Amino acid sequence: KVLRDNIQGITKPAIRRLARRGGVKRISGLIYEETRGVLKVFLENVIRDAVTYTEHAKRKTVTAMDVVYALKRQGRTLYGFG
Amino acid sequence: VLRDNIQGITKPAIRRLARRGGVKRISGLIYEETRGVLKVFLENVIRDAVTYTEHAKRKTVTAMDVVYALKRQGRTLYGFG
Amino acid sequence: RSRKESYSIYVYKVLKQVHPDTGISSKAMGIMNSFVNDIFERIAGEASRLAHYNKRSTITSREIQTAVRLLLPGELAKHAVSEGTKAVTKYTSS
Amino acid sequence: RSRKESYSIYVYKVLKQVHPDTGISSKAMGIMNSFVNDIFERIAGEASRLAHYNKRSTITSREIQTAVRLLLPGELAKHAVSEGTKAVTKYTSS
Amino acid sequence: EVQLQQSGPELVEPGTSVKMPCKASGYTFTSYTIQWVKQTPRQGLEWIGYIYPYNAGTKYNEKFKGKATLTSDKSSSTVYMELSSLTSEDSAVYYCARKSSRLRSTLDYWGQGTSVTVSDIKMTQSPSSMHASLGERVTITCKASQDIRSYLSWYQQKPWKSPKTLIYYATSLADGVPSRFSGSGSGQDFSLTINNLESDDTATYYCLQHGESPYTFGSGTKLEIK
Amino acid sequence: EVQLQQSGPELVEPGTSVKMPCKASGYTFTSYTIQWVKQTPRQGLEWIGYIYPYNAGTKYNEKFKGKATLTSDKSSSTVYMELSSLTSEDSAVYYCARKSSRLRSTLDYWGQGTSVTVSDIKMTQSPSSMHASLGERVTITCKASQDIRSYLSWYQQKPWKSPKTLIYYATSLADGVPSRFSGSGSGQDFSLTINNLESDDTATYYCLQHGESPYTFGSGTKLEIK
Amino acid sequence: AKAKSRSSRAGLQFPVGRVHRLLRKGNYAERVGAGAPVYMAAVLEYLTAEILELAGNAARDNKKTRIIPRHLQLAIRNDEELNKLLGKVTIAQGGVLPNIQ
Amino acid sequence: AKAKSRSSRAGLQFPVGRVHRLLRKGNYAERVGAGAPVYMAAVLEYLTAEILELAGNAARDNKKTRIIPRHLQLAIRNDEELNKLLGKVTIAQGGVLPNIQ
Amino acid sequence: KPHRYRPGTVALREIRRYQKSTELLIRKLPFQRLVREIAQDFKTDLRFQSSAVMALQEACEAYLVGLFEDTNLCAIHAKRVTIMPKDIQLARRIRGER
Amino acid sequence: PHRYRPGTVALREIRRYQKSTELLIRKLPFQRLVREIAQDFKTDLRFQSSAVMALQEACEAYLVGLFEDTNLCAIHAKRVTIMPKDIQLARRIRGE
DNA sequence: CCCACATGCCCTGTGTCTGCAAGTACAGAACTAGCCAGACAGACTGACCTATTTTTGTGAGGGGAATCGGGAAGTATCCATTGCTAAGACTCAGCAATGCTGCAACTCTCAGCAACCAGCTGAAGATCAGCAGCCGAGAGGCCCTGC
DNA sequence: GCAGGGCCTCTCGGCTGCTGATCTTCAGCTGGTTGCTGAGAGTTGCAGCATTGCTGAGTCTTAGCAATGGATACTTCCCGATTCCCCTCACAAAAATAGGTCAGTCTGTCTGGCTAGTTCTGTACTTGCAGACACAGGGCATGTGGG
Repeated sequence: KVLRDNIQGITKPAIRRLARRGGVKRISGLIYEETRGVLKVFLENVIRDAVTYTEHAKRKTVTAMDVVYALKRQGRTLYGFG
Repeated sequence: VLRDNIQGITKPAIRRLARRGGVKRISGLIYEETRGVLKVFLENVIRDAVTYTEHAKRKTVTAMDVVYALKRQGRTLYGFG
Repeated sequence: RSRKESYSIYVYKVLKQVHPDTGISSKAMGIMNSFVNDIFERIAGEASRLAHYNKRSTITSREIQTAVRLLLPGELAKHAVSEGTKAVTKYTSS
Repeated sequence: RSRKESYSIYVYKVLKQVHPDTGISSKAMGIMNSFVNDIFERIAGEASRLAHYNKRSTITSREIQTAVRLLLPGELAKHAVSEGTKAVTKYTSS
Repeated sequence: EVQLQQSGPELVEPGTSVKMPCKASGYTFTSYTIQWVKQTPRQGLEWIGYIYPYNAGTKYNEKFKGKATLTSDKSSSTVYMELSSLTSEDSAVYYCARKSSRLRSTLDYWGQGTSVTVSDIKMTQSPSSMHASLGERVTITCKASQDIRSYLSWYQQKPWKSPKTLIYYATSLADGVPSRFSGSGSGQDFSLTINNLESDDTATYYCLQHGESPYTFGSGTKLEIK
Repeated sequence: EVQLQQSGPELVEPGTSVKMPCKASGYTFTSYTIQWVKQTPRQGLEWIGYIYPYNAGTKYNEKFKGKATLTSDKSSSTVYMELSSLTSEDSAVYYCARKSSRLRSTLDYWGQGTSVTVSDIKMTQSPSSMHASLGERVTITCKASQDIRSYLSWYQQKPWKSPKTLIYYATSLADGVPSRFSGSGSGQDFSLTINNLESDDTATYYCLQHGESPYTFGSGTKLEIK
Repeated sequence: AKAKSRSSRAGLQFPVGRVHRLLRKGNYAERVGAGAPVYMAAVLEYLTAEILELAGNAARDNKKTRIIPRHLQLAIRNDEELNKLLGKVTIAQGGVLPNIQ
Repeated sequence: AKAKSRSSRAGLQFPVGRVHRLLRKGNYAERVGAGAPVYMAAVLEYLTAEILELAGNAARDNKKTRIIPRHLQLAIRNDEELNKLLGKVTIAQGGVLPNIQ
Repeated sequence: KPHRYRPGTVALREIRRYQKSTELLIRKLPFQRLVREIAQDFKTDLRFQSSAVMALQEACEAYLVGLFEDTNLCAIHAKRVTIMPKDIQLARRIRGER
Repeated sequence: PHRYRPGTVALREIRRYQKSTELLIRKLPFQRLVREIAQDFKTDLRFQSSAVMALQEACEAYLVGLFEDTNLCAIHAKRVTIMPKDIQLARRIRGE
């Protein structure tokens, strides 16, 4: 199966909740598309490195430890998954 | 013993630094803030450099030690080894 | 099962030492495990880099102390140097 | 006076093969020596980390290729992978 | 995945100005230069210039300064090109192609072409037109004028279609091109060889250098099958 | 290098409010909390509260909410303290002391003290006052009420002077303290031992705990030399 | 003779022998001195003691008797030197610091 | 037999033997494969060739026959991929871009 | 008359509520579908651990919350309370991502 | 007498100092500041000539890169004059 | 400035349930004890290089006055967001079957390490023309003032 | 919008110092060859785990609407930053000097790797059990329309 256009699954209230956790009181209407683009760019940057680690391990399953390595080599160290 | 040499970073020097940085107009309160920021950065680099020379049991700070002190803060410098 | 070998029993011993009635969850347990591994990797890498810079082939307590001074900020480095020196002196006294 | 061992002569052969008439200053040679050293430590550290992650004890051309793919951005990685594969293929045939 | 959308044919009266887009998708837009190539039946493919959207940097051909003006729009990932004071010898199809900032890379992906109609190194291809059956070996020579350090590419253009990259760096296969095609040579002598022919191989083949500042194509070689 | 400047004495009528500064220099100002300690001859030293200049984090004594108010100003590296509705039993000398946010660290550097005049663990010091000649072995005990996990400090105060840290973490020497002073003990029993005396050890010696939230000092031990 | 742990000889709770084996096998130096794992285990023990005690204090102020990642994140982000040590570190299920006003 | 360099065996200008010695002495792994120094020398040679060619083109456009750190800085900062690779790198006597719009 | 809060009161209530909890704010199945679609372009027929998708989710929420903090700082600096795409762009440019 | 309106001398200075590569801070005042700062860490220290040089290139590059972000904050606040609040905002977003 | 009603949130109370702490085999790793060799410490010793003095003829810095122009403050507009509501729709939880991929174990062979030697590559030291810096004069774009 | 008077970089010449390209010598490090061994590749099997599908309750999102308050444009004005001039004051350069530190050589020695045996402790597994999650009901600070 091929998935298509799932960046719209990151809904407007989800971006609003992330902004309220960030301390933002008022949100412009053009914030959401820009936030979707930024989140998408971050996701390809992490996922490409994670898939590179998975392919070097000669596996077809992306692991949490691979995601942790892909985050760590971009200076985004994550505690709690190994 | 040296006292109060932060004013050796003169006002036209900070203006030249801002002109290289692309700044057209400079407020009058910029210079003291720039001196404070430069002092903080210089302390942070020099402390690590002195730590490297003290681990090497040396008493002269070398350019290679300055390069290591810069590299460990993510500010890698080329041209000194 | 391949003996994953965490730091869990040691961190639990330290927790029962500093807080005799306070427990810990498994997620906070894994986070403390990641913290220990990350700090171990940082100080070991800085010590290995110091030994490479000074053309030494061994890592000693001097390299560990200098790496602790470089990586830990402020009073953290002072108290960690005090603990490392106390433990090395106690181990030397056997 | 103890055999400083730079990359200067190799950077010179590369420069004379891509630009037969231009020269280079000693400052720019120092810059480019620092560049070659920095990229060496980056690629070797990434390959060492990959070999440690996969529980291997040897660094091979697979580890070097994966380190190059992780560190170099864009078409730089593709062209460096092509250059490394070409040199390894030429070296294997002797 | 990588697409370079363009506009339709412009029926335009002489003396006016025309602007066409080269909206790009499927890749990081600022990391690759967009190069513009014109095509006439009389003198073949011609390189006009390029825009680097990372710094809005341009470089034009000698004979297209003033005639051409390149602009970039980073927001919509679109490259526009201005042609002003349209002379009668401007009726041509204009291609926009993607080329990386690396010197080894070439025009790998092209646009479909915008047909606008108005109401140095020379590369010589030794065959002008060759004929072959379905199973022999055919070679194409691209004798160069000056020394280029293996900065030569090979393209295949079907009739009324965009050119397709076959060989870059005078030996390396392009993406998706099979091992049947093979390029060779360096310095001033270059060669393109096809192992065996099919009915798909009936096209016109060009060789492009990008060693010096004005990029120059070859004359062209028509391949006819059976 | 590290100094904590303060103001002069304040002759203040009852019922109004007073503000005293604790302008500090010589260190990174946000990294260290500033604790406030009052001192009366009737009750000795008493800990009021502290400010954390990194996040404006504040904690007071239970008996000092409403009476005391702590604010920080990061621009001038100054820490202020307000006393509201000044009762007659507020005439004391108010000290501000630096302390790191580490639990092991103590009130290491103190201010000079501002004399303002108005117009739970109990820690027992077994010797109230002792006499000794020039070269003797002396020992002061600081038996506690609850359990503290070695979070005990020792201080020496000259008359009309700020206290000076000798021991922190119940065994460790402070900065610049000679090795004659030696602390020992853990849990509830503690001891301070001075090896060989001089004329400049004639002072009052206090012990401070910081194991639980209200920090409590000792009663004090006046040591007299010959 | 009866075997004594190096952690027991050093007065530590963190494993001196395991830290020594990780130093030897981790490709750091050609050789490892005897006091280097002792110093390493002492520094690690002090750091976890400080973080765990601050997190237990946060749990006690939250009236809970179990440390969670929220307590760990609160203890780390409420401190200068812990914030500078773990500035580029994400703690899972830690949340953020609540604002004052 | 007559000695042949591994650089000449691989068709490189960079020293495969010196890259092997720095890989062995650099404390990266217990063992080093045979093709790894060849691959590393090729990648380093490609990177120095690309930066040197761009700097030589910048020096040609500045009508000079010598590459200076200003030419190196122009060559690296005028390229997206090279600027992404060397973003946290200061080139001494490099200056900044003239920011012409 | 029905009760109506003035604009800003409910917003401060959600700031106080969501700055206290630790839960994930993006729905798990849309995030997982987005992750699989993005990873489809790098390798076909991939598989994902649930802990791997969860780790990607925690990383993405933390990155977006930190970026929104910096964006709010830019908005306050421009004498506004409404965050804008120019504020996001300025924060990401100063951070070194553009 | 010839007088320029305020600003054109400034853009000429931008064009002049963005083309040069020379150091803009005077070497002996920078060296005196470096020795005064290093005196607080170790008594009677010593310096190579290249160590102070490397410190100067690092410090000038850091200040230039800071002034670029300061100028960006100044244009974001719809001004042309950089302010200490712009310096503070740039450093806060950078994480210093 | 005070009141009202109304609403959201903290606190208390109790069933419950799932996750945490404690107790058992067991096997893999840490400790013990000799042994060997090599990395590092200690002491002379040359020698480079760094700090310190002095002169000087400049180039850059500092202070003050005139003025232009940008930043701050106040006002009005209008538009863009926030809050709210009812309907849908899509997430989530649970359960079951599947086949597919990630470990584990045994074998072995091939690739990588150790060692010694000779010789060829590369670093240090001199040397020198050619490239770049410096000084001076001419031209063109540009800024300031005026019409 | 158009025209005339300073003036500030480009362009060119040409001379000048300096430094980078090339040659020579020696030492040390890479390659050749042999032998040894252990690390990783290959095959078979197994369990575990991620994918897919189905169902159902139910929380979340979405579109439309009203009305408010915040962003934006415009104007004034006044603070302040720029520009220029002078005059003056440290920066830079260059030569000398002493002394102090750093690097090199040799020597011995202590300390860390290596190996084999042993035991003990840390890990997987499996219990019970209570801290915390769940709903539900008073109670409190305050949110917002009147007076």
